[PDB]
Amino acid sequence: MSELEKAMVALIDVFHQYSGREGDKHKLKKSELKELINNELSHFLEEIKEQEVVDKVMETLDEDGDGECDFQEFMAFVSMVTTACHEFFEHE
Amino acid sequence: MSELEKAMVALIDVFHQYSGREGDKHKLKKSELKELINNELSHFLEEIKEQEVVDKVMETLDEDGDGECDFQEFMAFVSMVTTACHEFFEHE
Repeated sequence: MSELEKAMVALIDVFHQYSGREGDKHKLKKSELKELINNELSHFLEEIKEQEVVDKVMETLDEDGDGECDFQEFMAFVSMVTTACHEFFEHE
Repeated sequence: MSELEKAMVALIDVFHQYSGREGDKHKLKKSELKELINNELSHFLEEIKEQEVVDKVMETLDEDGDGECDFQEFMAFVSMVTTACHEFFEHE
């Protein structure tokens, strides 16, 4: 019930919004996952510095090597890109 | 600016709320991280089923083996516990 829970459920709210047309399976492809980064991580793109960290992400996604990326892989790639900005707390 | 961004910043808002007394370093200990699970993941605890997945988490945290857990390790342990409930979308 804390403010965080409100946002925890939101994450599902938005992850389902994109995959609500069928949701038949429970897997996401890198090609569609990237597009999600273009409209979901485009705002933080300004507050980043280790451009070389994001550079390896766009190469790690393109190098899915698995044919299908699950939600666990989305919560990780989302963290690296967010944590990529060392000391994000210093918002300025 | 999407509803998700609002929650992305919230995550930082709450992660900083606990570590605002000093924030001198940027590391979190497992002993204090666990306590965060007791007041941050206690709500979803009801919507879980793979009790054996959470069981290994409480053992993985206690087995930090690293002396200090960073924020990247918190976004991962938080995902497994959340994703532990296979098909969380089926909220009922």
